[PDB]
Amino acid sequence: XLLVTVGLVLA
Amino acid sequence: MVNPTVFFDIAVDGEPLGRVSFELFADKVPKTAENFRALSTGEKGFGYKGSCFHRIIPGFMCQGGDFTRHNGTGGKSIYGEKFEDENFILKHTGPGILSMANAGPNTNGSQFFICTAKTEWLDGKHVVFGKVKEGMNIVEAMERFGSRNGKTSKKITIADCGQLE
Repeated sequence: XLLVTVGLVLA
Repeated sequence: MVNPTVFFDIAVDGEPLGRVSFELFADKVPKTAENFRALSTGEKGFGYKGSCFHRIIPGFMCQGGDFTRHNGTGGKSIYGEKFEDENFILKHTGPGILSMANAGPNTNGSQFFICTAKTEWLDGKHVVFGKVKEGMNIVEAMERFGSRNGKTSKKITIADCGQLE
């Protein structure tokens, strides 16, 4: 997808 | 009081591209703005200088700030490892917005992203704390090296950074 994470980047 | 202005000088595979300056909203999110300001001057002994933009997705954003693991999983704040979500008063309204990356509620470190489009789905989950003041053309040029999955085709680094005002 379109997320902005730190560690487990999701779709 | 005046909001601080910080700058990053961007390089592509060691070749200087240009300067992007940001205004930080210290009047609305003082704690989050201060963290970014101190990380840009390197005054605590660590910071953004020499780090890279590890994930760039055209039409979405450019993400950076991992000065520790240097791989997208690290970084830390000037307050320790992580800090709380200060407030969500500001929204991801359009290109140029500066916001914090995280791993859920109250997990702010040093990673941040520059929006290249309005991203309303992030509102209330990511703390917005500044905006590109000058050099949005450099951000657009950066976007050119990203991809749908985020991997960049050239190494984009923060060659230098500091505070202007």
